[PDB]
Amino acid sequence: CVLIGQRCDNDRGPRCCSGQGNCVPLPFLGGVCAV
Repeated sequence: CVLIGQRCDNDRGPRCCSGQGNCVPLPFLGGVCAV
């Protein structure tokens, strides 16, 4: 799992650590873990 400010992707991975943040999807960066 990845941490806040690190990029993630909800479907493909990676995904945020359960106590980190929600993986908010981003246009081209896939997503990012944010609170």
